[PDB]
Amino acid sequence: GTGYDLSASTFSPDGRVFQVEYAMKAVENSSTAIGIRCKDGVVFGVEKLVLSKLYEEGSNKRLFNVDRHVGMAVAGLLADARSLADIAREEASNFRSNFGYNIPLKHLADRVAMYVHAYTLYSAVRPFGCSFMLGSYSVNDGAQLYMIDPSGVSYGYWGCAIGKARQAAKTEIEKLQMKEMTCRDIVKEVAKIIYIVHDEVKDKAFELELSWVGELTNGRHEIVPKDIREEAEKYAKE
Amino acid sequence: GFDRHITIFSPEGRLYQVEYAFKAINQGGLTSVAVRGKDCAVIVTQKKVPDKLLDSSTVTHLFKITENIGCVMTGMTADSRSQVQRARYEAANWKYKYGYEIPVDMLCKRIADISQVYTQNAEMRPLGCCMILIGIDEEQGPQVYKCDPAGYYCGFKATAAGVKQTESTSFLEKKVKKKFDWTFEQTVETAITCLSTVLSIDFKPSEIEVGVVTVENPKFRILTEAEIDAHLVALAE
Amino acid sequence: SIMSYNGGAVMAMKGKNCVAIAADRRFGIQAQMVTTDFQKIFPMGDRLYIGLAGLATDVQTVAQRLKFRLNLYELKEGRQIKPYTLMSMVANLLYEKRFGPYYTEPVIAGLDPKTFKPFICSLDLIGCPMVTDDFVVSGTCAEQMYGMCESLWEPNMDPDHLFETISQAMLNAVDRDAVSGMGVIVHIIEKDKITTRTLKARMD
Amino acid sequence: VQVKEQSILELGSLLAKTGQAAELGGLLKYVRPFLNSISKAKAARLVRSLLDLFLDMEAATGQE
Amino acid sequence: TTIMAVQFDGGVVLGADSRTTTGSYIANRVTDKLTPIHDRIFCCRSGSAADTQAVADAVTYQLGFHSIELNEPPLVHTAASLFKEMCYRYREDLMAGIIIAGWDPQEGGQVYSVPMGGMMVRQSFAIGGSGSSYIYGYVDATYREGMTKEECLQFTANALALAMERDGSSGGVIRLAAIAESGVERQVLLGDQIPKFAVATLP
Amino acid sequence: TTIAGVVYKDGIVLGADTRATEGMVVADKNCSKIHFISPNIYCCGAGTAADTDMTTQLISSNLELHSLSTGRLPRVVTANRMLKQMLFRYQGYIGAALVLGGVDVTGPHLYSIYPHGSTDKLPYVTMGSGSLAAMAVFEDKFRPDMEEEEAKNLVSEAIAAGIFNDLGSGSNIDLCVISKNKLDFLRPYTVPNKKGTRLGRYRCEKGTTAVLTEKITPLE
Amino acid sequence: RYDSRTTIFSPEGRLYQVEYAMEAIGHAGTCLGILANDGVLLAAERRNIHKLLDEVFFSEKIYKLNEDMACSVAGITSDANVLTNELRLIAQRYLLQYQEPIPCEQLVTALCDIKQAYTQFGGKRPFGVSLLYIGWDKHYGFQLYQSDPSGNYGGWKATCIGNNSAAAVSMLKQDYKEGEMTLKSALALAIKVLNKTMDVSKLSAEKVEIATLTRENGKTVIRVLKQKEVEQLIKKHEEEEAKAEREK
Amino acid sequence: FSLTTFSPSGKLVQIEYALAAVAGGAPSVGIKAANGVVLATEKKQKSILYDERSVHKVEPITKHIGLVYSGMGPDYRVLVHRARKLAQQYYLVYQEPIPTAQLVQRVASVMQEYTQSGGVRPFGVSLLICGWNEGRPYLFQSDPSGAYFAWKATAMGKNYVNGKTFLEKRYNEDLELEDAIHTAILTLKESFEGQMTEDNIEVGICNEAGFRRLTPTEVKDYLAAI
Repeated sequence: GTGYDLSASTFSPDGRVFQVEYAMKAVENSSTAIGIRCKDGVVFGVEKLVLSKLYEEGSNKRLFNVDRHVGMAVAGLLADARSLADIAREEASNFRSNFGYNIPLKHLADRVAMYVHAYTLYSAVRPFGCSFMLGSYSVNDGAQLYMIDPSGVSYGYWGCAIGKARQAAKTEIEKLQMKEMTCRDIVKEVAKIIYIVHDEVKDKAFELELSWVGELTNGRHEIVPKDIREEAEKYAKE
Repeated sequence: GFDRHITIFSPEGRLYQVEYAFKAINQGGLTSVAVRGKDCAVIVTQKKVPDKLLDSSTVTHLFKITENIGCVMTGMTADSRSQVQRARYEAANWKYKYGYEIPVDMLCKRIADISQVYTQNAEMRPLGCCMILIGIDEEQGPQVYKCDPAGYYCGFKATAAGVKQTESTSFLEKKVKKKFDWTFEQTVETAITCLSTVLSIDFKPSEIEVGVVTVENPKFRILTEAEIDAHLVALAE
Repeated sequence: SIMSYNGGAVMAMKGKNCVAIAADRRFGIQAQMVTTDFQKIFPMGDRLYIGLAGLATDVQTVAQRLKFRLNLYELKEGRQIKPYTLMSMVANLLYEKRFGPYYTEPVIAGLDPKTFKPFICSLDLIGCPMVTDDFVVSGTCAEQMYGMCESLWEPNMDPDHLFETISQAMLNAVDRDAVSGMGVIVHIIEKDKITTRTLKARMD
Repeated sequence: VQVKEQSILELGSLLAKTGQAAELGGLLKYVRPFLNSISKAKAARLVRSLLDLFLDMEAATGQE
Repeated sequence: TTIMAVQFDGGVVLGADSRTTTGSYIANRVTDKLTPIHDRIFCCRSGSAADTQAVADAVTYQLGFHSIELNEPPLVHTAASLFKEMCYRYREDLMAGIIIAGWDPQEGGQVYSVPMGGMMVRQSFAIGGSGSSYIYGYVDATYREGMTKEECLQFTANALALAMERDGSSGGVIRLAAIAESGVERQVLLGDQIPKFAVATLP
Repeated sequence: TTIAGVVYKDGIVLGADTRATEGMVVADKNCSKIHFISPNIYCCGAGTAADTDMTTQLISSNLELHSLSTGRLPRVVTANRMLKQMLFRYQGYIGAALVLGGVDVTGPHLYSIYPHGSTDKLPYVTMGSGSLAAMAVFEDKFRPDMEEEEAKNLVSEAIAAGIFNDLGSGSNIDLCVISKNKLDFLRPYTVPNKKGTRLGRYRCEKGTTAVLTEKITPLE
Repeated sequence: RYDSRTTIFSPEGRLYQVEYAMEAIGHAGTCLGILANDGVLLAAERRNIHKLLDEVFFSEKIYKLNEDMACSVAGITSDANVLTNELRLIAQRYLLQYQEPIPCEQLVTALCDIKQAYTQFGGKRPFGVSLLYIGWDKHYGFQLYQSDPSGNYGGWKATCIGNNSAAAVSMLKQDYKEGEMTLKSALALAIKVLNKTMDVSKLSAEKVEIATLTRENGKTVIRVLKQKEVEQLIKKHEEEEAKAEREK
Repeated sequence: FSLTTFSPSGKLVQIEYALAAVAGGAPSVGIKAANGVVLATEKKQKSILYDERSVHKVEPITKHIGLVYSGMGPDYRVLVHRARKLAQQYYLVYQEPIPTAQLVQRVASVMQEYTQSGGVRPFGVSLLICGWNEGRPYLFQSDPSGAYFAWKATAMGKNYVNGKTFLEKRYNEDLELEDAIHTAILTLKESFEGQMTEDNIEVGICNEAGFRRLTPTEVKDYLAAI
């Protein structure tokens, strides 16, 4: 690159955007996450590195609630990730105010993705350094789960992972047999997969933030009850 | 310098930014073919799905811009989606401003003008996605057009775009030079065999996604697995 | 009412290869005359004049703005204004102020620079053009000019008789109206000359 | 108005088909006012075609 | 003019008069007041004809665009939300009563009302327009639950006929639109086909 | 002002009076109330004449630009949509009532436009102050799919009724007939009102009209 | 890093961009204005005289900008067009405001103010064009002004602005005589200096465009001398040259 | 900066590069004859896949103003769209002057939003304009930075030099009737590599009756007998 990798508005001689090619690297470097579409819902999961015990209980959580039924599990540069989560919340609120009801997940992912692409198109602004899964469930449309990379577009995922170790996670995700497994056993298995992924082999202790959405929660994307999913974390430990 | 870094004219008298942006379309690893016919216009692109954790239901590169116009994108998917959204907005806005539906040529002209504005100025950059949009137009038959990151909108009968676009264009040139009109079967079989000869994998009826617009049946039929399988069986016969 | 605030009465008529435009030369508030040499006929060219009727301030403002636009256009093009084009320009200028209109009713009287074809037109306050080939007028006593003209006009009239007819019509109309008068100015435009006459009118 | 030149072309074609020489020579000597009334290129090419068709068959080497 | 909607099992039926009044003169005796907002969603307009047409066309814009961007037919509730927003943000300028109805696979036959003011409400049946105020008792008394397609069609046709014959601003012909999963069928009742309750007052 | 239009078998016929009056005094006797838009569509004006002229000229220019950009014929539906958007943007401040007529690739169309922006597609349309008489004439003597000469006669009868039964309309009858392949303007199609000759030489010879002063400025 | 224009000083303290533009004004174009009693005239050199033009604009260098003045550019035509349009707009705006023709000095000051602004603030290029103006007013009579892209105009009475402007002004200084100068002798001087600064002797009337402003009876007439009158002037000059050369 | 910019000491380097790009390769000759003007150009599509009735090189900006261009067709569109809007605005303001040739000079002048406001990147197209609503024809050229040139005959292609040489040698002349289009096609022939045909060559004519883009039928008719 050298000369052409300075502003996203400058195309590469081969025709590539090296600003986004580098913004993907921050997501590749940051800690991982995972999301599996269970049979009747979507279960998230993300290990959070407690960089220092000075911090309180899990804060700056990689999970966020963008709307009543929609959840966002993000990885990468966390500040811009939070700003993007706010963009998503605003988008969902605006859609609910205009067209009523709840925002369909495919359209929400498409709109936030177009917004992200707007931030990589120009020169004055820089591409977002984050990649995130949006997961939602409803009775009408089942469970949907779309992953947005720092510059790319939403894609339908039965199961997806992002962050430090994408391939290591995806191997065991594809080993797991989704589409017939309930969100309970899926909540166990996602913790299992995160713990299979390295947590302390080169790093500190990790916190297991897990999220739910599904008919077992009648929509209403909420963080799984951590007190009762500590046993799921234990089963992962074994 | 910065002749090759910003959208400014080269001292040699060329524009290198758009010249680069065209190669961005080849980047991404995909190809797409469009064949106009005697009465219908059929397009087809390969569906490169790495790993099955994705949703093959939503990985597509063809979209309905309006009730009669169907588009296929080629290049970076983010810019492709942005331009598809822009084209849909233009179609709806045209239908609002003027009563009759937007002709495909006019839509391609507006998209090309947007891209030309992009290659003008220096704050923004051109979008690396070439769009082939087709549709039935009355008093015109089927119509196919291609808007490119530069702003040059044209393309007809047989046009292709992507990595191996030149070989496909050569084969389609041979076929069109062979003077015989394609019916709503020969057109599809021609497109299929063109793309298959370009990327010989014999095309299991799951890795391409074909869109069809006939005259007696308007609308952009994204042909289903069964229909593409039937066409493949009939062709390989 | 408001159009009759400052009075005014402008006439324009067509002869055989010649035109005529006349106007009262009275300026005053509702009831009193202030001056008897007010200008309501303005030459936009050698063979093209405009008459304005309405508030005196709007008369002057429209004349000035139109002269500005016309001078700019003449400088841009280099060829003289065609009277139809000038009428259209006046219409556009009036319509630019649709909701704050200059309370004037301009008329155009002139000859084509080459074909020497007589052209007389009138406009309303908004700017609707009323192009005819016999006569137009404007002002408070437009109905009086109509009543006089409909009997005193004859098609294909020599310039002398055209001047006689326009003078008679203007004099009788400004005699029968209450707000305009005290002097009539008339301009006869021929293919080579301009005849400017101040009629002997009842100064009361 | 150009139908007359179409008729001249038609007459020249029939004269060439039959093999006439004197009639074609007379027609060429007659159509000159119509030649000097139309596009120079079109009239010139009509003249060239008529002359070539006349010189084709009848070998009047003392007259051609 | 009068407009009315009824919801039945698996579809809806809309009835509108063809008259649009200006003062005391009949501007258009064959007015087409059943504007198709989408393929399976229809609008019934009342009040300022220009304002109704503008609102309906803008909503058709937004709804068609929204359906295309979803690759799915829009909801009647979504359409009614678009109308309520458009009417409510400009109620002080736009004075129009709108009856929305249609069919979508998500819920089925649905009917909503957005009168002047910009309020949305879901009803089994809806009624509006100048001539509506004269058939309230009839429509309330002679409406059953679980009425089928033909029952709703005939009942709405009767209600429109009486509203036309009573109100001075309503007259002309009747337009009916049956909306269901199969599609929309539009028919016109004219002249003798109008269901008439003759009033032969004795001498 | 009385304008009207009808959809005959092969296209549209538009007719109009030519009386443009200031208040209660006739100003123009040949005011052209039928305005060209595109070589296949015309439109008859009523109401504030200046607003009508400006609006119709703006629409004609925009539609000519649109047709040039598309390369195809324009469409009456597009002309209607443009007019309706423009008028409803101003909420009837544009006191222009229009009768649009045209021939498109999908068939002849005839629309009425109201100053507040209302539009509708009708087989026959009347507009203006004397619109009621022409509307009554259409209602009495209107027959669908009626030939060219009969439609011209019907429009002429309606316009004549408006002229002779509304004082603020008349002097002339302007007609336009448009079809898939014909655009024929007629201008004064019938003059049912002629000025009587002036009895006697009611003219003034020279020598009269005493002048205070005269200035002569000869030109080239 | 982003590109920024140069509207700045020098380590010494010079505006070398403006100076380079002003010097480039000398390159290309050739105009000269000579002021005389009862008439002030401009001469311009027709640079490109290719036989495939038609000369339908009637004027390329000389521009009529107002009833009482006329200018002549010697810069890049792109800037010259907009500058002439702005100049006419300024003059006509003054005419609207004061109902009186604009004095030439006020007009030139407005134009040079706009050029000074263009060289002063913002990332905008200086207007690379220098132009003369000839005019008549009520206060000073016939006036001639020369404005450079620096915006520092000057009130001249015999000057040139073209390529060999140095040679032309030297010729003007040598053969210029004030007071005695009249319109006809002013024309003779103008054609003589143009013949000097244009190497090819016997200048064709097509390669020279000249316009004279004269004061008729209470009215300013700006006549662009057409081909016949110009070549008759050329013939009279040629007679004078032959006589002077042979009499030695 | 955000205008026609990049002018060094006595140069317009960006404009000069723009002209180097407008060297182009579409010959696009133009001839001003006594009766009218002809703008002919070469449509040499890559392969037979492209179409010729789909896109055009000659555009009627108004009733009798026709326009042809040079390299950078994407810029030329935008330019012709702007030109149409400008001519329409002028016609709307000065209502009903049937303005084409008293408007051809004016539209060429209003071709200052053409280049004097370049738009960061200047336009890369030089365009010839033809008009005949004055009783006399007009052929003007506007280049990526200059202004109306008022040509009588020129070319703007890859071999525009020898094209113009051919025009002057074949004596563009002044008595030439309207059918100097033959000479225009000859001039193209010189800057053309192939058996030119009706769809291959696109030509518009603007005579006193108006402007018209000649259909392939007439273009082939003229190409016959060459």
